[PDB]
Amino acid sequence: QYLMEGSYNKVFLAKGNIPAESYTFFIDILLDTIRDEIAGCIEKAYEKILFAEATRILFFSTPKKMTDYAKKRGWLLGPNNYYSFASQQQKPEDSTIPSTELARQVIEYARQLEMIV
Amino acid sequence: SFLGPEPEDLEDLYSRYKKLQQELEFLEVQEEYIKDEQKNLKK
Amino acid sequence: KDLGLPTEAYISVEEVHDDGTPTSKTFEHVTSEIGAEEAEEVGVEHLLRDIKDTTVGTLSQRIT
Repeated sequence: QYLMEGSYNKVFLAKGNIPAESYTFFIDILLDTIRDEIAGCIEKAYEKILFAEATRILFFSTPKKMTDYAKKRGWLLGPNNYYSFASQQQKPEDSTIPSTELARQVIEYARQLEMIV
Repeated sequence: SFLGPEPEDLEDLYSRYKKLQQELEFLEVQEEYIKDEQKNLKK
Repeated sequence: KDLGLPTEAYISVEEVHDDGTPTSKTFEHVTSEIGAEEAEEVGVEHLLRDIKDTTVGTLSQRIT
């Protein structure tokens, strides 16, 4: 529920050590997962921001940690990263010059209309 | 529930249906013709 | 010679053409139209019920 919500600060791992019925070995691989999620969201989040502002929220603070997950993201180098990829995708709605695809369903609407009349 | 005349059901395929099919093919032809003709009256 | 009218109209022209060639006598084409007087129109319209370039009667007529 917390991960879905978008919280990475009331997520808990302490409540998974209350059972020690071999739930205790799953936490090991769920301290990976919390990290993964913060990192994806940050790709969407920034059109571009400073390296300094973004590392403290990753909870990375050593360049090695930055590199490791950066590969998965597609981000290039360690302190340097391109958060920008995800933001870039929104902008193409601006075009109008090529009509055929942009208008859409030009063939479809015409065909049915012709049958009806 | 189950259909009443099982001899009529087994027999019918060969009997009524086979014969009918020819009569139906004309009926199809009359359907396309009406359309063409309908569009022709419009001209 | 195209898909429309089978008629071309020409007027003789003399024009200088250069590529190593001298002045040529040629026929220069001028574009043609269709048109008729009332007598002609009457017989063709009653007789016609063909498909034409377009008749006009539907949207679908227009695609042809």
